[PDB]
Amino acid sequence: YSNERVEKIIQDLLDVLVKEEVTPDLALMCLGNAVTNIIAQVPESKRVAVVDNFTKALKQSVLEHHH
Amino acid sequence: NERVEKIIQDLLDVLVKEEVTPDLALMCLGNAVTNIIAQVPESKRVAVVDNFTKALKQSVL
Repeated sequence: YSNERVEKIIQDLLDVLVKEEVTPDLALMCLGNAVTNIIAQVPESKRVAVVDNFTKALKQSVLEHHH
Repeated sequence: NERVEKIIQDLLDVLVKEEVTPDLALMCLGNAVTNIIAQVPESKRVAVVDNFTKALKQSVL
């Protein structure tokens, strides 16, 4: 995927939240539900692995972005 | 609420609109989430990511 497409999609996702003036807690409740909705779109035999990779990468990125 | 439901749907509409792949979808959602967590106090980030991940792992099973 082109960095451009990926970047634009992320920004479109964040715009929805900014537009709604949500707090971080609410923003996360919504994104988490969104993610669960997507993972239910992949085969049941790949869901645990996919969620595990998603979370691992997520945590790693979160630890790395502490100033 | 389900002002949550409305928001959740607005988020998924973006992905549908871009005709995205599940993997591309997850890659974008993840980046979105990291961006949000960077908006909370550092002293709370690990706990937040852990609870967020635990939630997903429980809802997938």
